[PDB]
Amino acid sequence: LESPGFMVHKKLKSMSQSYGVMMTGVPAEVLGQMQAERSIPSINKTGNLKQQIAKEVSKVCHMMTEPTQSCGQASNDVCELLLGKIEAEKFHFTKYEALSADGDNLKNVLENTAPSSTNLLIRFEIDREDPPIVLVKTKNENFNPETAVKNKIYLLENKLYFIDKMGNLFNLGPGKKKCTQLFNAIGDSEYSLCDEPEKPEDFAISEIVDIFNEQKERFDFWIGSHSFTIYIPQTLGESPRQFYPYQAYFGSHTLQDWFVSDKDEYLSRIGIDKYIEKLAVLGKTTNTKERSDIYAEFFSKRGREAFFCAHLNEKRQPLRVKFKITEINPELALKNLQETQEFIDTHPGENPSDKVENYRNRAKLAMTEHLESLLDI
Repeated sequence: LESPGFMVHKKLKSMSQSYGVMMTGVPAEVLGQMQAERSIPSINKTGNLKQQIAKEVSKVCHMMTEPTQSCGQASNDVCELLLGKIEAEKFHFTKYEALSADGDNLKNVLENTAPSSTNLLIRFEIDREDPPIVLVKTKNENFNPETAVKNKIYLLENKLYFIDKMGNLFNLGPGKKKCTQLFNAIGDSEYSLCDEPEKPEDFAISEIVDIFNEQKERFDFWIGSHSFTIYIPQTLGESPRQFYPYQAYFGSHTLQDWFVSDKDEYLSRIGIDKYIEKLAVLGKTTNTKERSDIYAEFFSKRGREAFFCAHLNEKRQPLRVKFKITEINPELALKNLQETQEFIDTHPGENPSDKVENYRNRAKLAMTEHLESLLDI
């Protein structure tokens, strides 16, 4: 006997293992048309249209068969199944809460809920602190704020700008005489913002770093790094409470790969408390080795834990762990899972893999035709 809440997990996992991308419930023709519209800006109207259409369809079709599911898309898919559209939107505008340094605030919410009578969905976001590291000196001409590389400081003859991660332009304060003074004290080669100054150039770069650091408050250097959810279904009786983490990782594995690999069950055995503690260590530590190892253990494709964050992929920047939590109505979630299953059942195909191939073919056809129509082929 399994609680309805657990059946939500069992059906979600099984369906994802079998049907992969069809999980979204988006009709193949809609998906293909969205891919076509996404490709349109890449197609130069002056050029060979038939050729570029064939190239864009091939790119997208390659990606269908590669791990190109973002972690946020997987989380949004889990939230919509379990919550339904209206409540998942509400959940999206709920504010994230920062995990306390030991994860007490999260554990407390779990201890304040009865394992028998509640079904919990937690959504996590991991941010990394990514301040600028390079100063670019440039003339006013050839400096265009719309096209310039984000997350850098730019020194002009008359201005000192910081473009942040969003491409927002921040004037850092100095007047024209201060900037023209700084412009001339530096040489001809981008320059580092991270390194006892001796050359007159070293003192001007050091000035710009001080100017920048004074107003750190104006800026947000944190950037989303990873996203995942955890589902904690209601238990039966005195059965111990169990969690399951769900995720995709763009470029490494999809949510289907996750579930096929059973890493959700593998991490589940760690226990929700020991899992929260390690998340808290991940956000609190200053140790790169410890940061990389926890990150790889929790978030890598199964079997790559030893090198996912090794060498160049070391997590050398401070991380931050945020969460939001809601309750789940299992019968609503089961209704949504069943509606998605009926959507899947309508695709021709004897095996799940046949239906996925049917879906992909239909998306490709729909993209080709929409791209031809839009470009008038």
